[PDB]
Amino acid sequence: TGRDDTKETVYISSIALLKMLKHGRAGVPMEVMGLMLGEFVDDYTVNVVDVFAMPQSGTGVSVEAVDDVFQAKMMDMLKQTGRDQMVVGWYHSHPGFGCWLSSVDVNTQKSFEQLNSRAVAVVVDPIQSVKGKVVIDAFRLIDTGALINNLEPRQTTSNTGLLNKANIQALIHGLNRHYYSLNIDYHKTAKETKMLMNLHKEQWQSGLKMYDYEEKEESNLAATKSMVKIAEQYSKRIEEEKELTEEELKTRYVGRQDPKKHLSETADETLENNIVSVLTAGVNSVAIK
Amino acid sequence: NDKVRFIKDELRLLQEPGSYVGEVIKIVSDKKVLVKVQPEGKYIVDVAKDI
Amino acid sequence: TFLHLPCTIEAEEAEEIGVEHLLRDVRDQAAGGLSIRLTNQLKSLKGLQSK
Amino acid sequence: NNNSALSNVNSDIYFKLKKLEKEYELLTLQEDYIKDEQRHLKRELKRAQE
Repeated sequence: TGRDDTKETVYISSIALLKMLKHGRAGVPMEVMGLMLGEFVDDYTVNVVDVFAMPQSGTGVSVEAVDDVFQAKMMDMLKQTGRDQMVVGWYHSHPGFGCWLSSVDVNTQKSFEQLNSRAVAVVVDPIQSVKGKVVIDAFRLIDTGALINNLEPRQTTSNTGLLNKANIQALIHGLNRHYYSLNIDYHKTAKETKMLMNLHKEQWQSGLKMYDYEEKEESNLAATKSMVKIAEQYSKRIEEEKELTEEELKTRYVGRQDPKKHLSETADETLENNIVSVLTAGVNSVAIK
Repeated sequence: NDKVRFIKDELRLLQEPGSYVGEVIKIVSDKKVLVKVQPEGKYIVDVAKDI
Repeated sequence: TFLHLPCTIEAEEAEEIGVEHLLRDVRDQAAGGLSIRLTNQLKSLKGLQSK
Repeated sequence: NNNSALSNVNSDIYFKLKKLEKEYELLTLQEDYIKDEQRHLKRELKRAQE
Protein backbone atom coordinates (compact mmCIF):
# COMPACT_ATOMS: atom_id res chain seq x y z
CA THR A 1 0.00 0.00 0.00
CA GLY A 2 1.14 3.55 0.60
CA ARG A 3 1.20 3.65 4.29
CA ASP A 4 2.49 1.21 6.79
CA ASP A 5 -1.03 1.20 8.48
CA THR A 6 0.37 0.28 11.91
CA LYS A 7 -1.54 1.38 14.92
CA GLU A 8 0.20 4.09 16.91
CA THR A 9 1.39 3.84 20.60
CA VAL A 10 -0.39 6.72 22.23
CA TYR A 11 1.54 8.60 24.78
CA ILE A 12 -0.79 11.09 26.42
CA SER A 13 1.09 13.12 28.90
CA SER A 14 0.20 13.39 32.50
CA ILE A 15 -0.81 17.10 32.05
CA ALA A 16 -3.26 16.05 29.20
CA LEU A 17 -4.69 13.16 31.21
CA LEU A 18 -5.93 15.33 33.94
CA LYS A 19 -7.68 17.59 31.51
CA MET A 20 -9.39 14.81 29.64
CA LEU A 21 -10.82 13.17 32.66
CA LYS A 22 -12.05 16.42 34.12
CA HIS A 23 -14.02 17.59 31.15
CA GLY A 24 -15.88 14.16 30.73
CA ARG A 25 -16.66 13.65 34.44
CA ALA A 26 -18.13 17.25 34.51
CA GLY A 27 -20.39 16.65 31.57
CA VAL A 28 -22.49 13.70 32.88
CA PRO A 29 -24.93 13.02 31.44
CA MET A 30 -23.62 14.52 28.13
CA GLU A 31 -21.03 13.83 25.48
CA VAL A 32 -18.13 16.31 25.61
CA MET A 33 -16.45 17.14 22.32
CA GLY A 34 -12.73 17.90 22.10
CA LEU A 35 -9.68 17.73 19.94
CA MET A 36 -6.10 16.34 20.67
CA LEU A 37 -3.21 18.59 20.06
CA GLY A 38 0.25 17.21 19.89
CA GLU A 39 2.66 16.27 17.36
CA PHE A 40 2.85 13.15 15.27
CA VAL A 41 6.26 11.70 14.58
CA ASP A 42 7.52 8.46 13.10
CA ASP A 43 4.91 6.06 11.81
CA TYR A 44 3.85 4.80 15.25
CA THR A 45 4.43 7.41 17.90
CA VAL A 46 2.06 10.26 18.87
CA ASN A 47 2.86 12.50 21.73
CA VAL A 48 -0.11 14.42 23.11
CA VAL A 49 1.12 17.62 24.89
CA ASP A 50 -2.44 19.10 25.54
CA VAL A 51 -6.06 18.63 24.52
CA PHE A 52 -8.84 21.16 24.14
CA ALA A 53 -12.42 20.85 25.08
CA MET A 54 -14.34 22.47 22.32
CA PRO A 55 -17.70 23.86 23.76
CA GLN A 56 -20.46 21.36 24.69
CA SER A 57 -23.38 20.75 22.37
CA GLY A 58 -26.86 19.22 22.30
CA THR A 59 -26.48 17.41 18.92
CA GLY A 60 -24.17 14.80 20.57
CA VAL A 61 -21.23 13.64 18.42
CA SER A 62 -21.44 14.36 14.62
CA VAL A 63 -19.59 16.28 11.86
CA GLU A 64 -22.26 18.84 12.56
CA ALA A 65 -20.73 19.12 16.02
CA VAL A 66 -17.35 20.35 14.81
CA ASP A 67 -17.18 24.10 15.06
CA ASP A 68 -14.46 25.55 12.92
CA VAL A 69 -14.77 29.03 14.48
CA PHE A 70 -14.26 27.65 17.82
CA GLN A 71 -11.41 25.32 16.49
CA ALA A 72 -9.56 28.19 14.86
CA LYS A 73 -9.92 30.39 17.87
CA MET A 74 -8.00 27.95 19.96
CA MET A 75 -5.30 27.58 17.29
CA ASP A 76 -4.64 31.24 16.70
CA MET A 77 -3.94 32.04 20.38
CA LEU A 78 -1.60 28.99 20.80
CA LYS A 79 0.59 30.61 18.06
CA GLN A 80 0.72 33.90 19.74
CA THR A 81 2.11 32.40 22.98
CA GLY A 82 4.37 30.08 20.89
CA ARG A 83 2.86 26.86 22.26
CA ASP A 84 1.60 25.90 18.75
CA GLN A 85 0.66 22.26 18.09
CA MET A 86 -1.44 20.52 15.53
CA VAL A 87 -4.27 18.03 15.68
CA VAL A 88 -3.48 14.27 15.83
CA GLY A 89 -7.15 13.33 16.42
CA TRP A 90 -10.08 14.12 18.77
CA TYR A 91 -11.69 12.79 21.92
CA HIS A 92 -15.10 12.41 23.46
CA SER A 93 -17.12 11.00 26.34
CA HIS A 94 -19.65 8.18 26.50
CA PRO A 95 -21.55 9.08 29.74
CA GLY A 96 -22.45 5.59 30.54
CA PHE A 97 -21.39 3.07 27.88
CA GLY A 98 -18.17 1.11 26.97
CA CYS A 99 -15.50 2.17 24.51
CA TRP A 100 -16.30 1.84 20.87
CA LEU A 101 -16.85 4.01 17.91
CA SER A 102 -20.39 4.10 16.48
CA SER A 103 -20.91 4.47 12.78
CA VAL A 104 -21.70 8.26 13.44
CA ASP A 105 -18.40 8.52 15.53
CA VAL A 106 -16.57 6.89 12.57
CA ASN A 107 -17.63 9.73 10.37
CA THR A 108 -16.35 12.36 12.89
CA GLN A 109 -13.16 10.38 12.86
CA LYS A 110 -13.21 10.49 9.07
CA SER A 111 -12.87 14.33 8.90
CA PHE A 112 -9.55 14.24 10.67
CA GLU A 113 -8.50 11.10 8.60
CA GLN A 114 -8.37 13.28 5.51
CA LEU A 115 -5.92 15.55 7.60
CA ASN A 116 -3.66 12.67 8.53
CA SER A 117 -4.54 8.95 8.45
CA ARG A 118 -3.24 8.45 12.10
CA ALA A 119 -6.27 10.00 13.73
CA VAL A 120 -7.30 8.67 16.97
CA ALA A 121 -10.62 8.67 18.63
CA VAL A 122 -10.46 8.32 22.34
CA VAL A 123 -13.57 7.30 24.43
CA VAL A 124 -13.77 8.20 28.11
CA ASP A 125 -16.22 6.77 30.49
CA PRO A 126 -15.59 8.48 33.88
CA ILE A 127 -18.18 6.59 36.04
CA GLN A 128 -16.04 3.52 35.72
CA SER A 129 -12.67 5.17 36.00
CA VAL A 130 -11.48 4.61 39.48
CA LYS A 131 -8.10 3.97 37.77
CA GLY A 132 -6.47 6.06 35.16
CA LYS A 133 -6.23 3.68 32.20
CA VAL A 134 -9.43 1.72 32.73
CA VAL A 135 -12.28 2.07 30.35
CA ILE A 136 -10.33 4.48 28.03
CA ASP A 137 -9.03 3.18 24.74
CA ALA A 138 -7.87 4.54 21.48
CA PHE A 139 -9.13 3.56 18.05
CA ARG A 140 -7.95 4.41 14.45
CA LEU A 141 -9.64 3.82 11.06
CA ILE A 142 -8.19 1.17 8.86
CA ASP A 143 -8.58 1.37 5.05
CA THR A 144 -11.89 -0.18 3.92
CA GLY A 145 -10.24 -2.00 0.99
CA ALA A 146 -7.63 -3.70 3.38
CA LEU A 147 -10.58 -5.37 4.94
CA ILE A 148 -12.01 -6.93 1.70
CA ASN A 149 -8.73 -8.51 0.79
CA ASN A 150 -7.72 -9.50 4.35
CA LEU A 151 -4.65 -7.37 5.01
CA GLU A 152 -6.48 -6.22 8.27
CA PRO A 153 -3.83 -7.44 10.76
CA ARG A 154 -0.55 -5.52 10.01
CA GLN A 155 -0.47 -3.62 13.28
CA THR A 156 1.18 -6.67 14.80
CA THR A 157 4.70 -5.45 13.75
CA SER A 158 6.01 -2.08 14.97
CA ASN A 159 4.23 -2.76 18.21
CA THR A 160 4.34 -4.88 21.46
CA GLY A 161 1.87 -7.25 19.68
CA LEU A 162 -0.16 -7.44 22.91
CA LEU A 163 -3.56 -6.01 22.63
CA ASN A 164 -5.96 -5.83 25.59
CA LYS A 165 -9.53 -5.14 24.41
CA ALA A 166 -12.57 -4.79 26.60
CA ASN A 167 -15.97 -6.26 25.98
CA ILE A 168 -18.04 -8.29 23.51
CA GLN A 169 -20.80 -6.04 22.02
CA ALA A 170 -20.20 -3.00 19.75
CA LEU A 171 -16.42 -3.31 20.21
CA ILE A 172 -15.79 -6.49 18.30
CA HIS A 173 -18.50 -5.45 15.63
CA GLY A 174 -16.59 -2.06 14.82
CA LEU A 175 -13.14 -3.59 15.32
CA ASN A 176 -13.93 -5.92 12.44
CA ARG A 177 -15.34 -3.60 9.98
CA HIS A 178 -13.87 -0.12 10.71
CA TYR A 179 -11.08 0.41 13.19
CA TYR A 180 -8.05 -1.10 14.86
CA SER A 181 -7.77 -0.71 18.63
CA LEU A 182 -4.59 -0.19 20.68
CA ASN A 183 -3.85 0.68 24.28
CA ILE A 184 -3.22 4.15 25.56
CA ASP A 185 0.06 4.48 27.53
CA TYR A 186 0.67 7.46 29.78
CA HIS A 187 4.00 9.35 29.90
CA LYS A 188 5.57 11.61 32.48
CA THR A 189 8.72 13.48 33.60
CA ALA A 190 10.54 13.51 37.01
CA LYS A 191 9.60 17.18 37.70
CA GLU A 192 5.94 16.25 37.47
CA THR A 193 6.69 13.08 39.69
CA LYS A 194 7.99 15.27 42.57
CA MET A 195 5.06 17.59 42.19
CA LEU A 196 2.41 14.93 42.81
CA MET A 197 4.24 13.13 45.78
CA ASN A 198 5.22 16.19 47.69
CA LEU A 199 2.52 17.90 49.98
CA HIS A 200 4.22 21.12 50.91
CA LYS A 201 6.00 21.90 54.24
CA GLU A 202 2.87 20.72 56.09
CA GLN A 203 3.77 17.16 55.17
CA TRP A 204 6.54 16.85 57.81
CA GLN A 205 4.24 18.85 60.20
CA SER A 206 1.85 15.95 60.65
CA GLY A 207 4.74 13.73 61.88
CA LEU A 208 5.56 15.60 65.11
CA LYS A 209 1.94 16.21 66.10
CA MET A 210 0.49 14.52 69.22
CA TYR A 211 -3.10 14.02 69.89
CA ASP A 212 -5.72 14.08 72.63
CA TYR A 213 -4.99 11.25 75.03
CA GLU A 214 -8.62 10.52 75.63
CA GLU A 215 -8.66 9.16 72.03
CA LYS A 216 -5.38 7.34 72.51
CA GLU A 217 -6.44 5.55 75.69
CA GLU A 218 -9.75 4.87 74.11
CA SER A 219 -8.01 3.31 71.07
CA ASN A 220 -6.10 0.99 73.25
CA LEU A 221 -9.03 -0.28 75.32
CA ALA A 222 -11.17 -0.94 72.28
CA ALA A 223 -8.53 -3.27 70.65
CA THR A 224 -7.73 -4.85 73.93
CA LYS A 225 -11.31 -5.79 74.66
CA SER A 226 -11.84 -6.95 71.09
CA MET A 227 -9.04 -9.57 71.44
CA VAL A 228 -10.65 -11.09 74.58
CA LYS A 229 -13.91 -11.84 72.67
CA ILE A 230 -12.58 -13.41 69.46
CA ALA A 231 -9.98 -15.15 71.61
CA GLU A 232 -12.80 -17.32 73.14
CA GLN A 233 -13.44 -18.27 69.50
CA TYR A 234 -9.72 -19.07 69.17
CA SER A 235 -10.02 -21.35 72.32
CA LYS A 236 -12.69 -23.48 70.69
CA ARG A 237 -10.66 -23.82 67.48
CA ILE A 238 -7.38 -25.13 69.00
CA GLU A 239 -9.28 -27.27 71.60
CA GLU A 240 -10.36 -29.33 68.64
CA GLU A 241 -8.64 -29.65 65.24
CA LYS A 242 -7.74 -33.34 65.77
CA GLU A 243 -10.05 -34.45 62.88
CA LEU A 244 -9.12 -34.95 59.14
CA THR A 245 -10.48 -32.87 56.17
CA GLU A 246 -9.28 -29.30 55.93
CA GLU A 247 -12.56 -27.95 54.68
CA GLU A 248 -14.53 -29.72 57.40
CA LEU A 249 -12.34 -27.96 60.06
CA LYS A 250 -13.27 -24.56 58.50
CA THR A 251 -17.10 -25.22 58.82
CA ARG A 252 -17.09 -26.88 62.26
CA TYR A 253 -14.55 -25.05 64.45
CA VAL A 254 -14.06 -22.15 62.05
CA GLY A 255 -11.30 -21.41 59.56
CA ARG A 256 -13.51 -19.07 57.45
CA GLN A 257 -12.72 -15.61 59.09
CA ASP A 258 -10.18 -17.51 61.13
CA PRO A 259 -9.90 -16.26 64.75
CA LYS A 260 -6.10 -16.65 65.08
CA LYS A 261 -5.65 -14.56 61.91
CA HIS A 262 -8.06 -11.68 62.87
CA LEU A 263 -6.54 -11.34 66.32
CA SER A 264 -3.01 -11.26 65.01
CA GLU A 265 -3.68 -8.32 62.62
CA THR A 266 -5.48 -6.16 65.23
CA ALA A 267 -2.85 -6.96 67.91
CA ASP A 268 -0.03 -5.88 65.50
CA GLU A 269 -1.97 -2.74 64.46
CA THR A 270 -2.37 -1.31 67.96
CA LEU A 271 1.15 -2.50 68.99
CA GLU A 272 2.64 -0.46 65.96
CA ASN A 273 0.55 2.60 66.96
CA ASN A 274 1.79 2.70 70.48
CA ILE A 275 5.46 2.18 69.45
CA VAL A 276 4.81 5.34 67.32
CA SER A 277 2.96 7.12 70.08
CA VAL A 278 5.86 6.84 72.59
CA LEU A 279 8.50 7.57 69.84
CA THR A 280 6.83 10.68 68.55
CA ALA A 281 6.20 11.89 72.22
CA GLY A 282 9.74 11.25 73.50
CA VAL A 283 11.05 13.06 70.34
CA ASN A 284 9.06 16.19 71.08
CA SER A 285 9.99 16.25 74.84
CA VAL A 286 13.73 16.30 74.13
CA ALA A 287 13.55 18.15 70.85
CA ILE A 288 11.50 21.16 71.60
CA LYS A 289 12.61 21.83 75.22
CA ASN B 1 2.89 -13.33 47.26
CA ASP B 2 -0.05 -15.71 46.85
CA LYS B 3 -2.13 -13.36 49.14
CA VAL B 4 -1.49 -10.26 46.97
CA ARG B 5 -2.24 -12.16 43.64
CA PHE B 6 -5.60 -13.42 44.97
CA ILE B 7 -6.82 -10.01 46.17
CA LYS B 8 -5.93 -8.63 42.73
CA ASP B 9 -7.83 -11.62 41.37
CA GLU B 10 -10.98 -10.74 43.41
CA LEU B 11 -10.70 -7.18 42.12
CA ARG B 12 -10.09 -8.33 38.52
CA LEU B 13 -13.30 -10.30 38.21
CA LEU B 14 -15.31 -7.42 39.82
CA GLN B 15 -14.06 -5.20 36.94
CA GLU B 16 -15.14 -7.90 34.54
CA PRO B 17 -18.81 -7.73 33.76
CA GLY B 18 -21.69 -9.41 35.61
CA SER B 19 -23.25 -12.71 35.10
CA TYR B 20 -26.82 -14.08 34.92
CA VAL B 21 -28.92 -17.15 35.16
CA GLY B 22 -31.82 -18.70 33.17
CA GLU B 23 -33.38 -22.06 32.47
CA VAL B 24 -33.28 -24.01 29.32
CA ILE B 25 -36.65 -24.41 27.72
CA LYS B 26 -35.59 -26.39 24.63
CA ILE B 27 -32.53 -27.51 22.65
CA VAL B 28 -31.56 -26.21 19.12
CA SER B 29 -29.54 -28.30 16.54
CA ASP B 30 -27.47 -25.43 15.30
CA LYS B 31 -25.11 -26.02 18.30
CA LYS B 32 -27.15 -23.66 20.40
CA VAL B 33 -29.68 -23.86 23.27
CA LEU B 34 -32.75 -21.75 24.10
CA VAL B 35 -32.51 -20.20 27.50
CA LYS B 36 -35.19 -18.23 29.29
CA VAL B 37 -33.49 -15.53 31.64
CA GLN B 38 -35.61 -15.15 34.68
CA PRO B 39 -36.62 -11.43 34.72
CA GLU B 40 -35.90 -11.14 30.84
CA GLY B 41 -36.89 -12.49 27.35
CA LYS B 42 -35.81 -15.82 25.61
CA TYR B 43 -32.45 -15.96 23.85
CA ILE B 44 -30.84 -18.53 21.60
CA VAL B 45 -27.18 -18.14 22.56
CA ASP B 46 -24.04 -20.17 21.99
CA VAL B 47 -22.91 -22.69 24.50
CA ALA B 48 -19.82 -23.05 26.70
CA LYS B 49 -16.72 -24.88 25.31
CA ASP B 50 -16.83 -27.54 28.03
CA ILE B 51 -20.30 -28.94 27.32
CA THR C 1 2.63 43.82 50.48
CA PHE C 2 1.95 40.12 49.63
CA LEU C 3 0.70 38.03 52.57
CA HIS C 4 1.19 34.29 52.51
CA LEU C 5 -1.84 32.01 53.06
CA PRO C 6 -2.18 28.22 53.14
CA CYS C 7 -1.27 26.85 49.63
CA THR C 8 -2.79 23.42 50.27
CA ILE C 9 -3.48 20.63 47.88
CA GLU C 10 -6.63 18.60 48.62
CA ALA C 11 -7.33 17.74 44.93
CA GLU C 12 -10.47 17.30 42.88
CA GLU C 13 -12.15 13.76 42.39
CA ALA C 14 -11.33 14.09 38.73
CA GLU C 15 -7.73 14.73 39.43
CA GLU C 16 -7.25 11.87 41.88
CA ILE C 17 -7.76 9.15 39.35
CA GLY C 18 -5.01 10.22 36.94
CA VAL C 19 -2.62 11.04 39.89
CA GLU C 20 -2.55 7.52 41.54
CA HIS C 21 -2.43 5.86 38.08
CA LEU C 22 0.70 7.58 36.92
CA LEU C 23 2.14 6.88 40.32
CA ARG C 24 4.20 3.70 40.60
CA ASP C 25 6.54 4.96 43.22
CA VAL C 26 6.16 4.27 46.99
CA ARG C 27 5.50 8.06 47.46
CA ASP C 28 7.64 10.73 49.42
CA GLN C 29 5.30 10.27 52.39
CA ALA C 30 2.03 8.30 52.60
CA ALA C 31 2.02 7.33 56.28
CA GLY C 32 0.84 3.66 55.75
CA GLY C 33 2.81 0.91 57.58
CA LEU C 34 5.20 1.36 60.47
CA SER C 35 8.18 1.46 57.99
CA ILE C 36 6.85 4.59 56.35
CA ARG C 37 6.32 6.33 59.66
CA LEU C 38 9.70 5.48 61.07
CA THR C 39 11.24 7.13 58.12
CA ASN C 40 8.79 9.96 58.64
CA GLN C 41 9.73 10.68 62.26
CA LEU C 42 13.37 11.15 61.38
CA LYS C 43 12.36 13.24 58.29
CA SER C 44 10.23 15.57 60.57
CA LEU C 45 13.16 16.20 62.89
CA LYS C 46 15.27 17.37 59.92
CA GLY C 47 12.38 19.39 58.90
CA LEU C 48 12.02 21.31 62.27
CA GLN C 49 15.75 22.12 62.25
CA SER C 50 15.80 23.52 58.66
CA LYS C 51 13.03 26.14 59.31
CA ASN D 1 40.15 -54.28 55.77
CA ASN D 2 42.09 -51.53 57.62
CA ASN D 3 43.23 -48.18 56.36
CA SER D 4 41.96 -45.77 53.69
CA ALA D 5 43.45 -42.96 51.75
CA LEU D 6 44.21 -39.63 53.45
CA SER D 7 45.45 -38.01 50.28
CA ASN D 8 41.94 -38.46 48.71
CA VAL D 9 40.57 -35.92 51.29
CA ASN D 10 43.50 -33.44 51.27
CA SER D 11 43.23 -33.17 47.46
CA ASP D 12 39.43 -32.30 47.43
CA ILE D 13 39.80 -29.42 49.95
CA TYR D 14 42.04 -27.19 47.81
CA PHE D 15 40.59 -28.29 44.43
CA LYS D 16 36.80 -28.90 44.26
CA LEU D 17 35.66 -27.74 47.67
CA LYS D 18 37.28 -24.27 47.50
CA LYS D 19 35.06 -23.54 44.47
CA LEU D 20 32.06 -24.83 46.40
CA GLU D 21 32.94 -22.63 49.57
CA LYS D 22 32.66 -19.68 47.13
CA GLU D 23 29.46 -21.02 45.74
CA TYR D 24 28.07 -21.02 49.31
CA GLU D 25 28.71 -17.21 49.45
CA LEU D 26 26.55 -16.81 46.28
CA LEU D 27 23.63 -18.55 48.06
CA THR D 28 24.34 -16.20 51.09
CA LEU D 29 23.93 -13.18 48.72
CA GLN D 30 20.50 -14.76 47.79
CA GLU D 31 19.57 -14.57 51.46
CA ASP D 32 20.30 -10.86 51.65
CA TYR D 33 18.19 -10.30 48.38
CA ILE D 34 15.12 -12.17 49.65
CA LYS D 35 15.23 -10.41 52.95
CA ASP D 36 14.20 -7.19 50.92
CA GLU D 37 11.88 -9.16 48.66
CA GLN D 38 9.99 -10.45 51.67
CA ARG D 39 9.53 -6.80 53.00
CA HIS D 40 8.74 -5.50 49.48
CA LEU D 41 5.78 -7.94 49.26
CA LYS D 42 4.51 -6.68 52.63
CA ARG D 43 4.43 -3.17 51.03
CA GLU D 44 2.66 -4.63 48.04
CA LEU D 45 0.00 -6.17 50.37
CA LYS D 46 -0.82 -2.69 51.61
CA ARG D 47 -1.31 -1.42 48.13
CA ALA D 48 -3.65 -4.38 46.97
CA GLN D 49 -5.92 -3.89 49.99
CA GLU D 50 -6.23 -0.08 49.57
